[PDB]
Amino acid sequence: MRRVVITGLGLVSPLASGVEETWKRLLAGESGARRVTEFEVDDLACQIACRIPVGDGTNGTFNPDLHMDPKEQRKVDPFIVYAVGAADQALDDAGWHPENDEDQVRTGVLIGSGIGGIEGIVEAGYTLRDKGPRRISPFFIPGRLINLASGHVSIKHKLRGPNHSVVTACATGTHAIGDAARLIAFGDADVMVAGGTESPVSRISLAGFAACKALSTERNDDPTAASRPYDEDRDGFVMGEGAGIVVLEELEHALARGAKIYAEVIGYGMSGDAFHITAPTESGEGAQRCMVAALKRAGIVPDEIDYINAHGTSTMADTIELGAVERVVGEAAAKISMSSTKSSIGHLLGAAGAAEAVFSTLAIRDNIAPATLNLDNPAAQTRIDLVPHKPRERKIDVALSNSFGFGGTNASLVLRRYTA
Amino acid sequence: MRRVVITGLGLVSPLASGVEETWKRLLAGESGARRVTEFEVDDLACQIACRIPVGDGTNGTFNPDLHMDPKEQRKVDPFIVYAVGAADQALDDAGWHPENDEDQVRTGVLIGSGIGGIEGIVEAGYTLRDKGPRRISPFFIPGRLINLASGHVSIKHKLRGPNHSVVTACATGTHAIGDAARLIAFGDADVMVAGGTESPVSRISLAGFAACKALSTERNDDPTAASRPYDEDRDGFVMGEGAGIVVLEELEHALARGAKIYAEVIGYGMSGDAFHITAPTESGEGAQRCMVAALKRAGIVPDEIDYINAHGTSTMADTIELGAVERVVGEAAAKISMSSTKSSIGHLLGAAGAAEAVFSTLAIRDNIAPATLNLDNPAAQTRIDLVPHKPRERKIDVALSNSFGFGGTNASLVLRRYTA
Repeated sequence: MRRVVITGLGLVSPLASGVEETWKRLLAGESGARRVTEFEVDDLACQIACRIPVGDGTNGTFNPDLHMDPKEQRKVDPFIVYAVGAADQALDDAGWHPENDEDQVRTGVLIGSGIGGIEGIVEAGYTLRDKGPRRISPFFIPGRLINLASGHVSIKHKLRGPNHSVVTACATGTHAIGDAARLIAFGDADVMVAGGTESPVSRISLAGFAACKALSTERNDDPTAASRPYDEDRDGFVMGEGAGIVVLEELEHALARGAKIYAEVIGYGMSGDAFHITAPTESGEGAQRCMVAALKRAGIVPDEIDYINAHGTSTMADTIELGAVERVVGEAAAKISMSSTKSSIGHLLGAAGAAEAVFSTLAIRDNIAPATLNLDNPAAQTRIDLVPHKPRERKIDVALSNSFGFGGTNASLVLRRYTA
Repeated sequence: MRRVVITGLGLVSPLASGVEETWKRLLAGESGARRVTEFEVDDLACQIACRIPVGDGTNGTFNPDLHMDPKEQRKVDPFIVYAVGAADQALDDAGWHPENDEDQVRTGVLIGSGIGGIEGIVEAGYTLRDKGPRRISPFFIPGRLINLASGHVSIKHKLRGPNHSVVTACATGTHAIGDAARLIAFGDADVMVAGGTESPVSRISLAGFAACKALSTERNDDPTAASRPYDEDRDGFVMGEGAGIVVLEELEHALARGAKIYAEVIGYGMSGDAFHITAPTESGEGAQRCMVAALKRAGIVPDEIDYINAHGTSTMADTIELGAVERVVGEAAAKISMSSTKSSIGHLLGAAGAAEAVFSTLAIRDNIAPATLNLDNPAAQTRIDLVPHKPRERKIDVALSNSFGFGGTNASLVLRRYTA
């Protein structure tokens, strides 16, 4: 089994396009939450979302034209464009652009999404009913398939290794990264472009998530205060959009070319709640077993954990997760920092785990735990440092990142500073 | 690394609900293809599909009421129902129904789908526009998420191990089984319920695949002749629906409890074409590398392959895969039988690999290669035995199953008779 390190980062987020710019804004306490203006929301229970700032590419804005010609953008749903953007950044960061046969066939891609092209499916549904089948675009199917994010990235960068994709709701980005690391550890690839992408800010998606009572509805006129993980007055998640990507690389491969190393992927755990289609198990036992499995894989004990990037969606379940984490870490609780960056950028669904893996990696690099914004009145008493309001500078060598999705699908990743 | 065996099978197919009943009809030369009658098709380029025979559960019919209450069936898209039915069958066959804590936490589920709930998403889109957002069902989101097939199966059978899902178009079923076998090998689970499910026979799906010129269009008045892999007169694939499930089990676990053992999962390979969103590479080089990787993992040479269950969708690509197989197997070509069972049940998209893994397993059990129906005039001359028209009894100890999907995503599985 080979060791796997992170050698590139990419991020298209509700704060910025770009890793350093998102991170700077995150740490400064900026929020991506705002009123949705791009489509009708006056009749929706939830009128807010965390949206990518679109522009010419300067000042941290996202210019999709820098990654895909506008004619090509019109053929796909936004989740594909976000993945290409973040993948471009990550490969640039890694200094990895496979040109010879060996480098191409040993580099793959594994990018997941939770819901994929729901928006474009609804639009094509209208074309079908209104205008008829001969008006359906030849690009309808490929531009809406979840695995075509991997597809577009592979084609653009000549990545001929394993081409794969996962779909596990809120856990997607975390499974994608764990699975890509295993592909490298087991010898199927030497480099993987891995992560998650989502474009869930659409009328049908906001309506659908409101219907199952998942979304914040009481702060439509104060959107930056809406996402408030662990707070007494939390009322549901705030949807976000974008993509997180990491370049993963076998350790010897990285050292032999002198690639800068951000951190090492050392653990990965998975479990199932087997409880309910949308509700978390009341006891948190599934989350607990997931974390335990990841730590066992990593060969570490709770005394070695510094930072936890929570699932922490700003729902009633935040406290169940907190309870499960407390049981896992025991007496180490008082020296661990745990925060939810969903307080800042909302819930990116299938991309959440990938964005949060990037943030967990930067927390190690910079020895700083991101804040939980809006934590005015914690719902529970805990010894864990929930990093309320402002980031905390502290030693961080080991980060744990949790994702617990619809259907009872749980995944955790353990990252550690690379020393030797 | 632990060894992994197949200890249960389940199948809901266009020939029958049931493994043995599907297999019997398959070997008898029956076709699932018929003119679509459940919705409007007369304005579509393709008017045919391979559909599950629905009924009371007798005579090989599918009775969803045996697997899910009618009130629950109407809360999900059909792909979830088909997965529950095939998983029910596979667990009954394996005699595995976890009741104690250990058995529950050590059994997981990994069921994939290529397109999931496209049909119900279109319907909710109509509800949204016509009736308004307050009339969107609370079940709209969970009933349409691809990972909720794993979710429902986990909930029904108390499966608390890894709960996971993959989405790789035509490759989905093969990746799902390969990845579930790795979860066992690596120690994340001792038992996995694994496979693929698809419900792509709808107006939106038929219109979408016709728009990208993927479907057969010239044989709407002779549906059973339309799917004709490798034949000179092929003109695109025939859509099918259903689910295939295998119970995978660590070898010593299977042996200790007296489990039946159908075969062993010995190899798994992946690659990416990096060529085009839907078109196959002219060279077949990605398909070649995928098979070579699978055989390397399995530790076998091509002379040891007996049967190949082809991707073989009845498209222009058929001859490219055939060329890639010839280059992989060299002088063994004259010994090997390769057939496409898509000739009989059409293309189950994300369930195709799972159904075809079940067929590859039974080809080993019964020492018989399924036919390629409709192979009147092969499009190329090859030493490979394409098993035209009628199945062929022969020694089958090793089966290779290929899946080469949209986006250039490739996966292969190698199965071998279990000796010791």
